[PDB]
Amino acid sequence: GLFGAIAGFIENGWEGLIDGWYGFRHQNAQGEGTAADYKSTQSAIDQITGKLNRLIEKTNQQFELIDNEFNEVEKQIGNVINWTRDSITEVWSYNAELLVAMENQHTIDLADSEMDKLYERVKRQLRENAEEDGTGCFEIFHKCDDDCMASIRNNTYDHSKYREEAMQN
Amino acid sequence: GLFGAIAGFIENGWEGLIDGWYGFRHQNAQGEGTAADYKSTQSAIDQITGKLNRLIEKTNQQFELIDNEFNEVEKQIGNVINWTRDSITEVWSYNAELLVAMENQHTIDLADSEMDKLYERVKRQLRENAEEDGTGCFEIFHKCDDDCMASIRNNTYDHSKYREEAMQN
Amino acid sequence: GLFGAIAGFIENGWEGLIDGWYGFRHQNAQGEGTAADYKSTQSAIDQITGKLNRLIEKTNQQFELIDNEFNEVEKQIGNVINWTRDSITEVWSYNAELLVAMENQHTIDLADSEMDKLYERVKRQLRENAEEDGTGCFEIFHKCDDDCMASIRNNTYDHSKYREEAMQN
Amino acid sequence: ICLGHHAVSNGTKVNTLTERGVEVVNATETVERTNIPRICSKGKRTVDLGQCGLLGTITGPPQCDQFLEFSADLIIERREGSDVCYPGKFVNEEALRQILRESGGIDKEAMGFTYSGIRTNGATSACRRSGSSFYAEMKWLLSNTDNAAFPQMTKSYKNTRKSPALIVWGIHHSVSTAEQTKLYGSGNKLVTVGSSNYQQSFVPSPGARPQVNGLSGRIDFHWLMLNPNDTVTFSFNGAFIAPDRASFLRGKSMGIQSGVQVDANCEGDCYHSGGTIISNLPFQNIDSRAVGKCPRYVKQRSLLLATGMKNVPE
Amino acid sequence: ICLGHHAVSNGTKVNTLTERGVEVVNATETVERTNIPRICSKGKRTVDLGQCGLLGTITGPPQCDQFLEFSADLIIERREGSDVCYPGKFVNEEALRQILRESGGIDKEAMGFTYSGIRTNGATSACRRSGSSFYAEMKWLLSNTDNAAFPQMTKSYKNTRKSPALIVWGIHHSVSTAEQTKLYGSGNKLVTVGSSNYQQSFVPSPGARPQVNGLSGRIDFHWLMLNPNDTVTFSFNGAFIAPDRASFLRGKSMGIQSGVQVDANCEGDCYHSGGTIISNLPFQNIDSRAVGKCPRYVKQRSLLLATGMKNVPE
Amino acid sequence: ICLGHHAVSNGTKVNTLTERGVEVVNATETVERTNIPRICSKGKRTVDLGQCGLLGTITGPPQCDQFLEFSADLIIERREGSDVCYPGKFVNEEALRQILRESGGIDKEAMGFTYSGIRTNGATSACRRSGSSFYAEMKWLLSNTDNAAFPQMTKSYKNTRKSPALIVWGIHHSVSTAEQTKLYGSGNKLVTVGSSNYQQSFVPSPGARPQVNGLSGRIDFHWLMLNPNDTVTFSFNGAFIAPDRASFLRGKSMGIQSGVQVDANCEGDCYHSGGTIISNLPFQNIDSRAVGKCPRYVKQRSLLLATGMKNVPE
Ligand SMILES: CC(=O)N[C@H]1[C@H]([C@H](O)[C@H](O)CO)O[C@@](OC[C@H]2O[C@@H](O)[C@H](O)[C@@H](O)[C@H]2O)(C(=O)O)C[C@@H]1O
Ligand SMILES: CC(=O)N[C@H]1[C@H]([C@H](O)[C@H](O)CO)O[C@@](OC[C@H]2O[C@@H](O)[C@H](O)[C@@H](O)[C@H]2O)(C(=O)O)C[C@@H]1O
Ligand SMILES: CC(=O)N[C@H]1[C@H]([C@H](O)[C@H](O)CO)O[C@@](OC[C@H]2O[C@@H](O)[C@H](O)[C@@H](O)[C@H]2O)(C(=O)O)C[C@@H]1O
Ligand SMILES: *[C@@H]1O[C@H](CO)[C@@H](O)[C@H](O)[C@H]1NC(C)=O
Ligand SMILES: *[C@@H]1O[C@H](CO)[C@@H](O)[C@H](O)[C@H]1NC(C)=O
Ligand SMILES: *[C@@H]1O[C@H](CO)[C@@H](O)[C@H](O)[C@H]1NC(C)=O
Ligand SMILES: *[C@@H]1O[C@H](CO)[C@@H](O)[C@H](O)[C@H]1NC(C)=O
Ligand SMILES: *[C@@H]1O[C@H](CO)[C@@H](O)[C@H](O)[C@H]1NC(C)=O
Ligand SMILES: *[C@@H]1O[C@H](CO)[C@@H](O)[C@H](O)[C@H]1NC(C)=O
Ligand SMILES: *[C@@H]1O[C@H](CO)[C@@H](O)[C@H](O)[C@H]1NC(C)=O
Ligand SMILES: *[C@@H]1O[C@H](CO)[C@@H](O)[C@H](O)[C@H]1NC(C)=O
Ligand SMILES: *[C@@H]1O[C@H](CO)[C@@H](O)[C@H](O)[C@H]1NC(C)=O
Repeated sequence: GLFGAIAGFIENGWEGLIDGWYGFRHQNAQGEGTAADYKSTQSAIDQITGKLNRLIEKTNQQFELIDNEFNEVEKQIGNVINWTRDSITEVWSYNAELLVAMENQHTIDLADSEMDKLYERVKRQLRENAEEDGTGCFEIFHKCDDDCMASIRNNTYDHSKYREEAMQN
Repeated sequence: GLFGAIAGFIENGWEGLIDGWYGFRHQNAQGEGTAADYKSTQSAIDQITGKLNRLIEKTNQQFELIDNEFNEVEKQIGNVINWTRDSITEVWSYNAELLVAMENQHTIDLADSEMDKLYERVKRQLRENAEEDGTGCFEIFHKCDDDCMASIRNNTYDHSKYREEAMQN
Repeated sequence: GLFGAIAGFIENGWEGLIDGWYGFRHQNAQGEGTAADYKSTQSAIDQITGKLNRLIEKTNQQFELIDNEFNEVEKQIGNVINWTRDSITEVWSYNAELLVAMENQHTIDLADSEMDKLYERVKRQLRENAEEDGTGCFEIFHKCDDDCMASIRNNTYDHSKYREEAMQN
Repeated sequence: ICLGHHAVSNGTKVNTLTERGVEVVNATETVERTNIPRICSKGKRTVDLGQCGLLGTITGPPQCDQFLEFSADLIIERREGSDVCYPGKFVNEEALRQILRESGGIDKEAMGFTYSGIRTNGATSACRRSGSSFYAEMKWLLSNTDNAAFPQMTKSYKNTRKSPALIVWGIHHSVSTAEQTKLYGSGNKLVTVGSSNYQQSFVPSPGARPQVNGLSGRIDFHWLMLNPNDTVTFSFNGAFIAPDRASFLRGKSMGIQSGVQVDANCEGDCYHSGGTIISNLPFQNIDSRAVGKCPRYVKQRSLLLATGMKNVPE
Repeated sequence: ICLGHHAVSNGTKVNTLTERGVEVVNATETVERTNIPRICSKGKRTVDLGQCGLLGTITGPPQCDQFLEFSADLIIERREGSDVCYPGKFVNEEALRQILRESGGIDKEAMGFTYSGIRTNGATSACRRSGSSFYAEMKWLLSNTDNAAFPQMTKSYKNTRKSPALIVWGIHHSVSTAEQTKLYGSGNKLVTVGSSNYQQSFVPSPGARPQVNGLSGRIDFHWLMLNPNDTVTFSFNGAFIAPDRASFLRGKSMGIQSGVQVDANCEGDCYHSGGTIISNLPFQNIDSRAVGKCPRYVKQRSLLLATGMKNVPE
Repeated sequence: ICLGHHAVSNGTKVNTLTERGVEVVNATETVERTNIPRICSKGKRTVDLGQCGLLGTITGPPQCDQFLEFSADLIIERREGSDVCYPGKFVNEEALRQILRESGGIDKEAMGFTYSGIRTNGATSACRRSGSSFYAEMKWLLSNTDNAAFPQMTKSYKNTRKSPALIVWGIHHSVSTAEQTKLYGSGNKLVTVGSSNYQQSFVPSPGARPQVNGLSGRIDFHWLMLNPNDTVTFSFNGAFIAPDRASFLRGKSMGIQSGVQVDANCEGDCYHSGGTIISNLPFQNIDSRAVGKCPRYVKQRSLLLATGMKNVPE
């Protein structure tokens, strides 16, 4: 990964997050929780989708036979033809392999990128009212109830109205 | 964007920053301000400029006619020629489209990258004497006067000589 | 650099770190130190190595002569052949130059990336017990002895057992 | 609060710039391997030549009688097809085939040659219709009686059309020098031909060939394209197979060679001998000689494109 | 303190790996569409053949009289050009054209054939100079009197130069078998030719052709390249057009076909029929048959390269 | 605690997407410039034709006597090689060369022609063995006595094998029309040839050529491939060089042209005239006409790939 997360200071993924790609998991008083961020999961999906539609591509360039499979053309012109054809095959096999590798690298990195964007944005919601665990978890110094959790997730958590309390702690 | 800024935890750009690409805008006592960072704006400009000079490129490879537009060559050799020519066109149309897309993606990401470098460097100038707003703005807890602003911009702001005062606050 | 480090808020490299690519240098009481992180240095090495093995590549595509160097083939078919050959050369010279440039850009950025991963992970080991100098150095507010250094390097430094002491300071 | 990403128990391995066989959450194929073993011809005027060889549509052996004036978007040649009833072949044959494959079909026009002082109704057991017959669009010109001389004749045809006329004639090579005389008289027989574009001439070559169709005689078939308002002259003295009708091209088509069936229930633009490549994928590992509108042929059997993030299970 | 980036009210849309029509601050074109409708020839020795056909410079019809020994970096063929005064054509013509296009021009050398017991001054109304004339570099060899025999002659020419000699001869095809005899006598007329590299031979083909220039006779033109110190033999008995001078290539040039004017006020290396592509851009959508030093031809009309960041207005 | 990366006093400059000549810690070459000036043939059945020309292995001039039935994975042609003892050449020669280069060698088979009423032992001082000889695989068919007539003969050969038979015959072009008669009698001499695939015919062309090997006569060499169970007929009346043995291809090989030595101490698959390109690198700037299994030819002399980070010294 190019952005350090997703294998990662985050040590692994959750085979239970069947609801999305990226998500929040919280431990507090009222039990246990795990949700999905849509806006992150969507931006990544829409970016990957963009690649797909770009590569699943139709030529409008028609090609005809210059060869004959029932009655072989003259050897010399035949050999030039095959030589040419093979040359073009080399070029396309090369292009194809590179394209896919290049794309897979970038696909992976932007997936890593999106995680880091999510994290580094939650971190900014919770100024001094929390500190970094380092495994992608946030230690809360004012015991957020489940409503205080959804305040973070839905991106409305208050930036000062838990502050000096959580600052004391 | 690959680096999370520029649309972005920064929610938009400034159609007034006609002085550069990246810049500082400050609200304090003495009124209002908006300037441009040269070193950031320049590094990006010089990188984009590098791409330009690399792609605006001259072949020294001469090609001659193998075809005739006034008196058509023999059909068979003609069809091989066109077949070849069309094949090469497919390859170049492909190369061109990919090259430009690949480059535009990277151009955009490095533009996003440069912003993040700027931010994350100012943030380091202002250790505990300030905290992160989260929209690319920095809340100052010691009311920097305009001279204290230019101290940040020109990269000379003091890392401790506003400290415990701003720490109190 | 795409990740802002390595020329960089880190202003230069160490011509003495002959032990690895990335490393720790510490100033404390007991003298002076400089070591190498293996896991970072290795991940980068293994990634660069991966590129190498991918590009150092063998075709199993045989090509034969369609030309004659002792007794020139007929001019027309000769000119088509050369025209074709030259066209393919243009394509490969282009592919080669682009491939290498693209790869060098990415090689460099992932090298920059790995540094940032290292830093931003040490920073997370030292929560409030230290703060950022901004040149890639960490100011310690509890005077780590050499054993406390190796605690960081070997990734075992304690996240709270120097805390309120270093917090006082 | 803790955050993370999804994962699965079984990932798909892909290749990257740096790494080989890294597991991602989801992947999708990029190379088409699936062939449909039929000529998907839905929506297209198709002509399946069957036993009629492409070149035969111009000259007219019995197997081509229902193809003398065909019209098509898609032309299919079949291995069983033959261009010929009386043994012979076309000089510059494949060029002509390529022309006919994209002609969109042909249209025939009488050239209006009339004959004075020769025979005109040559036939053979190789060309079976009523009984013994000949090429429908051609005329086997003899000498009036079982020996005789051949009068040095001169026919001409002007292309009165806005499109180039496909002219075809034939040269007859008899088994013997005796046979050549029994058909056209003794002597060196000469055929000369010219346009505003064309300069050539022909002499026969009597001699024993292998028995094909039962016969050791051959027929040379020759052809040229007469531009609009240009004129063609035929100077000759025997051993000559004369064009009756000239051919004109209808428009535009694609020609393939195939051994599979036509299917008007599936649509496709990428064809090869074994059928039709229907695909959205940019590449294919089925047939490098595929024609029409095709994904690029590549050597690789498979190239997986990542559609998800790295898969990391616990 | 707050930071940000610039933006504009109107951005330029580009395409990326993932996204189609994203707006950036600034962009720049990458495909050249702008043609200059002239042959930009500034600084180059240019020869505009006009009515003289390229191949005619070797044989010498009247329209080529001022081009028998030209010298050029850039050779322009014109649709109005003709290779011929007396109707005929070149066997293997386009190969020869390609040779002459990059010859850098030609230099002529007398081959020094002398004749004993024939005529030598054949002419026609198709080749107008004084009155009736012929190809300047050629000689129309007859039989001494209005009928006669032709003596089986043998001329030879040795290439005494360090460069290959372009040898051209002609074969005459008369309207009749009568005319052939009135020029060279009765009989089968044979022309044989050999080098250390070359093996061929030729017989005429008298017969009526269409009237071109007023004439139904044709002339076959044939050619070969004599290597240094190699020797060429001409064995013949009539119907022969003899080379007077041999040609030598000067160096190096480029040849184009165009219908536009020359302009010595603009410079360019990329040429097509409609003019000159002056550009720094790596690609062009103007003419795929462009020659010289050109950006690559591509199918796309436009491909915008981003020269700025994403444009985000408020 | 402070962290950093390594650096060196001297870096290697590379090129990136954005920057030209940036210094990295380490780099490695990607274009092969190093040639080994030998034909690395370790492990391969090699045939170095030396003075024997490839085409000569089929007909049999004295210099090819030890190559009439060779077997190879790798065939080397040498500039000194000659296809011929008696002056002449092959019609469609390079096609045949390409065939023989990948034949894996040849295998000879008597065609079993017998002769009745002619001569059969033609020879020359150009083909030196005992004294005067001829092509080993061919037979120079004369007329019984120093003048005579030639009986219109008809030989045939059926390919009884599962592989195509390489048939070669010759046409003799004498110095004079006198000489032609002294060998085969007066008259127009005709050679006709046919298969289930082939239609052609040949007439000689007597006349003086330049003296090559001491001789002004030439021999035309012609060839065709007889498919399994197909049959070839030879109708002729003189000036004929008859095949004695037919040739069959052994399997598969590669053919090169080189002026360097063979070396069985080094292995390689990429060959050119100057030797062998042994390399793992994806590209090469040595020879664009290199054959076998080669890195791609490119124009650039060098293209450095970064194997380390940016080099930043203090
Ligand atoms: C117009 C004409 O002459 N038709 C003849 C034809 C020609 O003479 C011949 O094809 C030219 O070479 O010959 C045909 O009969 C030939 C037939 O004769 C038998 O005796 C023999 O056994 C067979 O092998 C075969 O050669 C023909 O039918 O084509 C007759 C035809 O009327
Ligand atoms: C050297 C020579 O014989 N020049 C003749 C030339 C040749 O005979 C002819 O080109 C060979 O085929 O013939 C020319 O006059 C022919 C002229 O005759 C008129 O009667 C007729 O009406 C015209 O159509 C035309 O054929 C010629 O000028 O080229 C005469 C020339 O002197
Ligand atoms: C089968 C046969 O006829 N062999 C002859 C051969 C042929 O006649 C000739 O190659 C066909 O064109 O001629 C050879 O001798 C010719 C020899 O004669 C000298 O007088 C002359 O000075 C030489 O230049 C040369 O032409 C030959 O050896 O090939 C003789 C051979 O026996
Ligand atoms: C050309 O390639 C085809 C397969 O694509 C092969 O079967 C054929 O033999 C080749 N042509 C020649 C001249 O052998
Ligand atoms: C080759 O391509 C040109 C246009 O580039 C086209 O006009 C021409 O018809 C083609 N050649 C043949 C054989 O038709
Ligand atoms: C083809 O290219 C070679 C060099 O690769 C050159 O020497 C040769 O002259 C070219 N062919 C022709 C027709 O000149
Ligand atoms: C896997 O990839 C394909 C890509 O076309 C997609 O259709 C499918 O939704 C994906 N499967 C899952 C589980 O997302
Ligand atoms: C052919 O002749 C007719 C009648 O003179 C004329 O209308 C037409 O333009 C001519 N075509 C050409 C191109 O010569
Ligand atoms: C837009 O792009 C072009 C690229 O060549 C550049 O010349 C120009 O300066 C740019 N315009 C602005 C407003 O920067
Ligand atoms: C041609 O002959 C001259 C004089 O003998 C000689 O100087 C020159 O080397 C010869 N050229 C060749 C290559 O045969
Ligand atoms: C420099 O690069 C090459 C790449 O093959 C490598 O073998 C070598 O170890 C490198 N040198 C150093 C000092 O690492
Ligand atoms: C050739 O003939 C033999 C014997 O009849 C037979 O076994 C073989 O199949 C034939 N080959 C072909 C393909 O005609």
